[PDB]
Amino acid sequence: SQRLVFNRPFLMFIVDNNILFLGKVNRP
Amino acid sequence: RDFTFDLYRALASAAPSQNIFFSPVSISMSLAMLSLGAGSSTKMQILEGLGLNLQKSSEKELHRGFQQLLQELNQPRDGFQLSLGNALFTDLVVDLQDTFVSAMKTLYLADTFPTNFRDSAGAMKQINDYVAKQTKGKIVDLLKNLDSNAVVIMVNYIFFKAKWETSFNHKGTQEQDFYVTSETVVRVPMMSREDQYHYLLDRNLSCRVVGVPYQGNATALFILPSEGKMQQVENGLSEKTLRKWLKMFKKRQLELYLPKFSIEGSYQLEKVLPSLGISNVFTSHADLSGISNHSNIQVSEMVHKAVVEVDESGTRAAAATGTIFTF
Repeated sequence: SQRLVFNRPFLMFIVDNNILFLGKVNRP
Repeated sequence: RDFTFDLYRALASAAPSQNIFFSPVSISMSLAMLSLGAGSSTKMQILEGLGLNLQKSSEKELHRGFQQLLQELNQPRDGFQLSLGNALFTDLVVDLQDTFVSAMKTLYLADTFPTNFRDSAGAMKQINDYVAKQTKGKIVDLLKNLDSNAVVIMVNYIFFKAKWETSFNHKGTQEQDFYVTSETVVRVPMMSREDQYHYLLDRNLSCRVVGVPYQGNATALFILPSEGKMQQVENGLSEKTLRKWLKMFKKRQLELYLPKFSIEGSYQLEKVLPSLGISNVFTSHADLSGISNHSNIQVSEMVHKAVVEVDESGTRAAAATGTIFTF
């Protein structure tokens, strides 16, 4: 298994045949 | 013109290194409703800002599409929760056009409530309580220090709650360093789960894309730009890019580490939308003859508030957009 860590700013999309929410987690 | 992503970029540019979070559908739906009572250049800017061409058929399809979406959501979701709604709060002094009210009720299933805007405190309580109720307590105090010259406030709300198809094990969550920058580090609870995931290495924009499914048809997409490439990824965001990611996804085994987090976004869209060419509606030259024949009617502001909570069990997200009209 490939190790993938989200420990840098990342984007998040919540989708369902439409883009319900969109954002950037810069400072959790 | 790409509404969702041109808006994203405007927000990102207005607040560098800050969290960004909003609901594209909440805002687009609000702008679509606003166009119902707009005319001439004011309406043109709104439709073009949404990404439509000059074809009348495109305008009809815009509303038909949203009406279909709202009607579809009247059916119980399968595996999760998704609510989307609209409401008009109007003062008794205000005289709305018959056609606008009818279109709002028929196309957008809008609720219509009388409001005494002279009582600013009471108006805020009425509307904020409504928004809080519709968002199950997630969007509180949407309106703050209300103008008092307000005559109509159009509200759109959206509420989403879903469990991950496969939850993260709480025993797999440990504190780890999160690098806001190479020099700015913050401690965060890092969740983890080894499993098969839809994955793509985008060498064009230089980012890794991972899809994490919710119970039901919805899914979350997390994008991790390569070191130093966040700006590059942001510049490349588009409807086409999203379509590409979703269709090119391949299954791969990953030991995924994702932070447990909660972020939010609070915006005064009237200061941002002009960046997308939508400006007249916020001026004294606004053509809102479709909503009221009363003189000097314009949108003073369009406030948006959105919040999201991501944890081991799933995600809760909500947002509301309040479009305020004044005389």
